Amino acid sequence: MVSSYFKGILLNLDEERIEVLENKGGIVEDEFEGMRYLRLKDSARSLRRGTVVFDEHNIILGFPHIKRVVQLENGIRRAFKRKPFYVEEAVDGYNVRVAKIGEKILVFTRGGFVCPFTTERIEDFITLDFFKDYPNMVLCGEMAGPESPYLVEGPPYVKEDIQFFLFDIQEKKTGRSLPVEERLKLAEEYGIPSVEVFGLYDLSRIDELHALIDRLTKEKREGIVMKSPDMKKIVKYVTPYANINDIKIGARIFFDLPHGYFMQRIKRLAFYLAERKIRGEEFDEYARALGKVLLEPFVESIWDISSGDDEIAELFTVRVKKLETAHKMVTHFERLRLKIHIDDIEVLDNGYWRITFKRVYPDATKEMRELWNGHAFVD
Amino acid sequence: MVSSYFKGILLNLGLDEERIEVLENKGGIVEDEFEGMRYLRLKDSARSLRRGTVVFDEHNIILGFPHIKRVVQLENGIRRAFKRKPFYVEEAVDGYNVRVAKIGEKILVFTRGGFVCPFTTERIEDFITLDFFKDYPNMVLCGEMAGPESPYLVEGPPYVKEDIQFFLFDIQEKKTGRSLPVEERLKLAEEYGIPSVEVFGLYDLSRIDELHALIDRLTKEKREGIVMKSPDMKKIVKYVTPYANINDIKIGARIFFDLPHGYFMQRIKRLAFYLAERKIRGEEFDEYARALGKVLLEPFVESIWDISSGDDEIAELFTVRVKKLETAHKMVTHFERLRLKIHIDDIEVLDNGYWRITFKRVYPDATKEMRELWNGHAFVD
Ligand SMILES: [Mg+2]
Ligand SMILES: [Mg+2]
Ligand SMILES: [Mg+2]
Ligand SMILES: [Mg+2]
Ligand SMILES: [Mg+2]
Ligand SMILES: [Mg+2]
Ligand SMILES: [Mg+2]
Ligand code: NA
Repeated sequence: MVSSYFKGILLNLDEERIEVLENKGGIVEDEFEGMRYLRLKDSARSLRRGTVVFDEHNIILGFPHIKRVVQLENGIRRAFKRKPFYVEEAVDGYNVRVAKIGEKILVFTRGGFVCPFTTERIEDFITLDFFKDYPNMVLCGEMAGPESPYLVEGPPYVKEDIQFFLFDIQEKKTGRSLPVEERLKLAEEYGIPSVEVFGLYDLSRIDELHALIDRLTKEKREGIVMKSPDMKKIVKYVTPYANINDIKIGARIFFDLPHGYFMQRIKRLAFYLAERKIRGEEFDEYARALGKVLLEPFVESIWDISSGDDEIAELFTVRVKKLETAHKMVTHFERLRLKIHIDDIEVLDNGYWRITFKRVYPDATKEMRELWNGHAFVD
Repeated sequence: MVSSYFKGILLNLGLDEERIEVLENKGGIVEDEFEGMRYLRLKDSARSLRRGTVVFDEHNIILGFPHIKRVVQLENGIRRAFKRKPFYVEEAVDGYNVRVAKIGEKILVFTRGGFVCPFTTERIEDFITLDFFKDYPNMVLCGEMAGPESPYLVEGPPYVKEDIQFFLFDIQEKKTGRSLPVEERLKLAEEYGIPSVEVFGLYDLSRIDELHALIDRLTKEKREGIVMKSPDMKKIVKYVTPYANINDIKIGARIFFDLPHGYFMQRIKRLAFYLAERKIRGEEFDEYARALGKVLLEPFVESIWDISSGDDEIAELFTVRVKKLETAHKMVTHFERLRLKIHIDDIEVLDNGYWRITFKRVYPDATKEMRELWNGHAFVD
């Protein structure tokens, strides 16, 4: 199942813990272009989910999602008291870790898969000089834009294709984050595209941070991430737009979504309205918007499945340099248990191929259609 | 830890000792007692014997029965359940389920889980006459307790102006659980003066337009909806109004946390399917969108405002009427057994001699979650 070599590296840093992992599928061997690696599908003490192991040194730790606060002022007071913290952009994208492994630059998704799309086009997004000088470091960033393989939308100021946004630089094996100041100096030196840095703030400037959130909401942007200078304390606060747009997109599918998906966003909206003491007409605008994004996409999908045999679907586009990359993506999508096929192809004026993928949602379609056709259930 | 006497009754019903023992081990069957009478309660279902079944002796087995399945699409729900055959349409009443039976020389009232309800048992003779059990000791009256002064619900049907009322919806045989045909049940309710759910009439798929009109009237009257039953009571489905769904959200949003899994999602789904079936669009649709957002956010934001000031917990106040003060204290004890945090907040005597008890239920887990979030606690999704 798993080589004794990988099990051995795991011993460094129970043999039955390894074995239960091996048996349950918590650790699995994988391979990319001949390079074999171990992927941690489940977290094992210090080693988080998404950790990948190629050898003793090439260990790329997974890292978790950033904790959210739903109440900005008290969230800051709890996390930072009155000490300063950096405020950076939260970007609506998917997480990647970029590392040099052997002579190759590989890009890993959150779960620890080598992403064939982002890996092939990595030199379009970043320069490789960084890894010549820092081969033991991992660039952690968001891939975001309107032509994404994993998200239907993204930041509004990315007008085409997709872009990388650095938000952390971590050491291999330890996972240690560089202090903010050092990471920002490295990004400037090596021309690594970065999340926007809004500045250094503290609890006393909460009014300025509320004003920033209001601007970001109007600009249809995701929100902010707050970081101690030493990167040891990090919390995220997202805009009302992020929560409402999330519901709008998810309501098309509705069923078979993550547990609490809509609840979590309703809660973040309520706490924003409570904290900011929004009332009257402004409050009514938000209530109207929440009702529309829960119901309109959902009802439109019901009309879709009521009038034919086609499945609920999402269309998305990406750009690739080689057609073979599109077929490698289809294979990778299938491994992720996603039902995606190539729906359309065009060649761009710059020589890139624009691939239109279509993802269908068979389980949500089936549950929706059964309910439309009168299936009866208890709550 | 279940007696051999009770275990044997189950065996006599064909149940296996390995199932019985596995049930004993998980807690699927537990012994309970009311006023000295010991019985077995099925907290989990055992093959033929559903959850909430209670066993006092060989004859006094009162089967539990599940919630009635809902359809979210009325026309296709009818076609699937009944095809074009006729079915009775009765009111769904927003209340709590009870089973009323004669056990020995006592009339006992059971809630859905198989607990004897101290409140409803004490006041049963206010709601129904006991003549029925003199003639039919082997039958179980199944109904809803509903009204503005309920121990378990904060609201109820708008035409019940005070106190609480019983609404018969089924008559079942002991041990077998067999439901009497609709026509037989209605004849018995008339003969014995048993208060009943409203029967709107006999309908079929071809009359779908009249049923949509009925739902429209019931929504404007702030009523729960309809229950559709084959004459033989073997096929039963329920369809609730937009009001039932919107009001459920409004009430629940005050608490928000620690509610049943999918509570709000289930109701958003029922509104969407109603809007789709009825092809509501434009301004009419916007009115429902405005209403859904208001009932999700306004009660929730109001509770956040509440917990942001002071140390008081999210609470609901409700009243009941009792004949004896001792019944109120038995209710507090019973509420605690159910893991509910309820105390007596106020008491008054009515001009007719009843005691009106005001209970206060507090929600400590929902309060704590909401307060921690207000105070900046950080979590992943
Ligand atoms: Mg897109
Ligand atoms: Mg988003
Ligand atoms: Mg999102
Ligand atoms: Mg009440
Ligand atoms: Mg209800
Ligand atoms: Mg209700
Ligand atoms: Mg208060
Ligand atoms: Na269609």
